[PDB]
Amino acid sequence: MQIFVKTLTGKTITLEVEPSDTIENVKAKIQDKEGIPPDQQRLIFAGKQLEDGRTLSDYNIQKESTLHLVLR
Amino acid sequence: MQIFVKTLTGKTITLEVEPSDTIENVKAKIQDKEGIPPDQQRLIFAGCQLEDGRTLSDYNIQKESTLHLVLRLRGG
Amino acid sequence: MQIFVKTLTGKTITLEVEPSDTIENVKAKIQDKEGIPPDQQRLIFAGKQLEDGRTLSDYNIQKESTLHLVLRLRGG
Amino acid sequence: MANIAVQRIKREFKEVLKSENQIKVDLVDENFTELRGEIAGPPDTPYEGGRYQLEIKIPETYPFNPPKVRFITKIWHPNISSVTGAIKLDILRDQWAAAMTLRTVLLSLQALLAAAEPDCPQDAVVANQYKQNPEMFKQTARLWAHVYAGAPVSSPEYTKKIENLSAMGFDRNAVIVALSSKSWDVETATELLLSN
Amino acid sequence: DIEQLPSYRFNPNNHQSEQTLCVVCMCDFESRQLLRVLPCNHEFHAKCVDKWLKANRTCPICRADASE
Ligand SMILES: *C1=CC(=O)N(CCN2C(=O)C=C(*)C2=O)C1=O
Ligand SMILES: [Zn+2]
Ligand SMILES: [Zn+2]
Repeated sequence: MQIFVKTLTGKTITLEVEPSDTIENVKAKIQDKEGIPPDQQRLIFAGKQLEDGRTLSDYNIQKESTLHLVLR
Repeated sequence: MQIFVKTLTGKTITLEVEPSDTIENVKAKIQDKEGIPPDQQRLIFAGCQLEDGRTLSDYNIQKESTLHLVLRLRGG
Repeated sequence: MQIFVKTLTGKTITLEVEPSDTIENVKAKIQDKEGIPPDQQRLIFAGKQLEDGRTLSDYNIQKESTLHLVLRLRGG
Repeated sequence: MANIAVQRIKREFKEVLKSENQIKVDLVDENFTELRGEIAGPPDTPYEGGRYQLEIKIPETYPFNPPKVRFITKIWHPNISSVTGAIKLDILRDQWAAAMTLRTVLLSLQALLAAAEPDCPQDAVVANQYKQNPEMFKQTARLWAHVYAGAPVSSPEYTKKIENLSAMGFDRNAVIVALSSKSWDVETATELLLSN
Repeated sequence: DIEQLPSYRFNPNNHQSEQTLCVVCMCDFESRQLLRVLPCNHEFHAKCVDKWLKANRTCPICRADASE
């Protein structure tokens, strides 16, 4: 449904997107909102680094989950 | 007031709360005592999985009640 | 007898009835002009919701009053 | 498609300028994200004569997801938290629909004040009292309406109990909370107030 | 969730349709805009009601199902 994405800074960012959305989607989709190159961007959820080939449904990122960004 | 939070292993946690405390506030106190992200906590009482926005008084949870704490997929 | 109902397109429509008409009547006439089933129709007038079996005479709906339409709702 | 929340809210405001005082929405500041609503207690209910303030927040996906609405004014009702004002109402959750407006939302609240659903409560204590002691619930709601919502009158036997308990040195709102939740039994209210 | 629902570009002179307004955005239907008709006969800007139907299976006016 909608899900949250916590910065490196501390600001927690809201995104409404579809489970079909590939991880590559979300790197660039996040970059459009307020972000820098997705190639630098790194996404973590439930202890796992999120591979930019897989998609949100593959990691079962449900409604109102929270993703965390770190940098490579 | 005191309530108790029991896990499936058997450990009971004691919290100091007010009836006015939201469930989210309560999960926060469980974190301060056990380190568990609220993300991962599910609190059960009297047939209901408790919702973050409701308070203990909203569920009529009185002093010395015991809540069940069930955890989540931490692995993913 | 012509009365108004502000509908779920935000707009007001004009209904030809009489005070003798049940709310069920008024609700049925509203599905004519707007496509919302009586089931989903709920008529509120001046903070009072209108039950089917009563009449605009019962509720004292006269002249060119406005009823307000909302989708059915349920406290949970 | 762009987030039409501010535009859709602005459009709702231009629409509400054409009508006839049951409900109103107001801006809280320069931020269309954050509004202030007011409803009147519906007639023939214990809220009658009360004016209830609403904290309305408009998510950016509006109208694709519901506004977040809460009672600022305290109220005694099974489907509203007597503590926080959080509303449990299906059109604010699973049953939102985009054609709805803030107008129809507040009218729906007014309708809810007159149509409690105690078997699926937001506030179990109010719901229990609503089912077990309908008379006591009606008086408790009217007293909350009087004390907190400007309603005309409330029952003297209940406000005498509030006065005796406050004279002991307890805050009125705490006294009122205690008596209401203990079904106006002074003995057990006093024990709750004394407890730490 | 991909529907063959009827879609037609709005024409203010060939207006055989009851509705003049899209209740999702609350703007009028305007010429050359693609509208979408749900099985309950309610019409909207396709861009609007398609967004709603991505996340909901229901008509945003009358709540009728939009799939069966
Ligand atoms: C306790 C918590 C809960 O959710 N339920 C069942 C669900 N329910 C509704 O949605 C309305 C009434 C009701 O009981 C419990 O029993
Ligand atoms: Zn539209
Ligand atoms: Zn419809």
